[PDB]
Amino acid sequence: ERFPADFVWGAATAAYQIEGAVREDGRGVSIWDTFSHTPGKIADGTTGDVACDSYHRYGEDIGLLNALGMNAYRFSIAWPRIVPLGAGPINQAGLDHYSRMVDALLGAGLQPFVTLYHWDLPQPLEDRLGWGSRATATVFAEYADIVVRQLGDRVTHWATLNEPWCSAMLGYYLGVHAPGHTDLKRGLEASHNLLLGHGLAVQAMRAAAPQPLQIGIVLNLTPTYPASDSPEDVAAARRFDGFVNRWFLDPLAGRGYPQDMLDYYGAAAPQANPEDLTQIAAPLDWLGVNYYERMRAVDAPDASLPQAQRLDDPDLPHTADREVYPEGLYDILLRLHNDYPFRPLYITENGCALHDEIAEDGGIHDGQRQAFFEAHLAQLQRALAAGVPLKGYFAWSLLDNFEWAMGLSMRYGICYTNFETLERRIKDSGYWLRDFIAGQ
Ligand SMILES: OC[C@H]1O[C@@H](O)[C@H](O)[C@@H](O)[C@@H]1O
Repeated sequence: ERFPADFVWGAATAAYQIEGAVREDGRGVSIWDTFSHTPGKIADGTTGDVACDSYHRYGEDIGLLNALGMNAYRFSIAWPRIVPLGAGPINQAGLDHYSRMVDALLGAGLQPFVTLYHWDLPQPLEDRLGWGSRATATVFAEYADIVVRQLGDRVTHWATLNEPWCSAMLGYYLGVHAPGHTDLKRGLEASHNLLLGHGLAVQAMRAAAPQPLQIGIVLNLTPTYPASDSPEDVAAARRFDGFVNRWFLDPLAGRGYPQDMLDYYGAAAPQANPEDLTQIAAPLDWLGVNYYERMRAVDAPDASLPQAQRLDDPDLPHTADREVYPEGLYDILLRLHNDYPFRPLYITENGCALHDEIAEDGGIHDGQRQAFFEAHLAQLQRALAAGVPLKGYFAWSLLDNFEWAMGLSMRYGICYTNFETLERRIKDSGYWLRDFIAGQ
């Protein structure tokens, strides 16, 4: 029934999804500025130019966090505000902005959990191949050093990357996210340079920090289940598990890349010399899990890689964009606890999108989202009872925002954002979380 007294309770955002102010105070161009301004890439014709205007309205965001009784806020720093050319001089005005924001959070009793990279690569670096180039890993580590030197007196909890599988595979192989390339080899090379950037940044951050830091990385993990026990379906489930989960977990754990996936990828696999793998496995203080969905896999040999397709279950609840499977959160946490070395663990994102509207009474009656949270929180209690060292939970998202290729049309907030007036309003699920946390 009861969570630990010192459990972290938060909500999460990312800079490009909320900030707006894309040209203000020296900000450079990111790959997502380029991509969202390319005709046809965003489903509803919107961009992040304004978004939630949180660059100016972060005080309102803090008011919401306080109204919800949270004790932490997960947000990202925009690399284009700090080093507008990607590699080059710093923009002190960008650092000063986040320094003021951090002081405002600490003044309100909210612990900042900062993500350094949440997908907004400076465009000048993409012009030089972006994550397809090892040089980008080096300059990412330089950016991490700069930020820690100025904010690390107040921020202890840092993550290097958010969801490298998305940046690599959606951005460079499937072409649905920025920068929008469609080449498997480039996607796998990007996955390696992301991991190398992470490892180089961890070392740089520890050397630059004015106090001991707690450094992690944030991964999306998808528990995978075969649709049947046939050799074909079990193999498809292992391939999908390797493609999303083990490709990242194993090198971070010091186990190299998974051999079964190297064999499957063949000539497309990156050249991973052992020096790189040692750097990638730099010791971490925590691991962040982003959990949304499971994969029930059936073999699909004529499909594209990894030749596994999803078998939908019409009996389970569905949101605006996903299938709901709360028990997968327990499963993946138990797997991490038993099979991998990372601890403690945080749930750095969990949430859902619905077709929310303001009702006649002025509230947002998002009962499915309340049920979503209740069901996932129950699974966390089960995981804690099994001994999983879980230390906090962050709802995605604090407020409705720019949901990447879906634009403003996919609402994940616990607070509703009116994108015309920029007013925020707490949804019923947000009041449920407030009252649940208060009872803890
Ligand atoms: O699609 C919902 C969320 O998915 C997570 O993978 C990303 O970190 C968020 O930025 C995104 O909004």
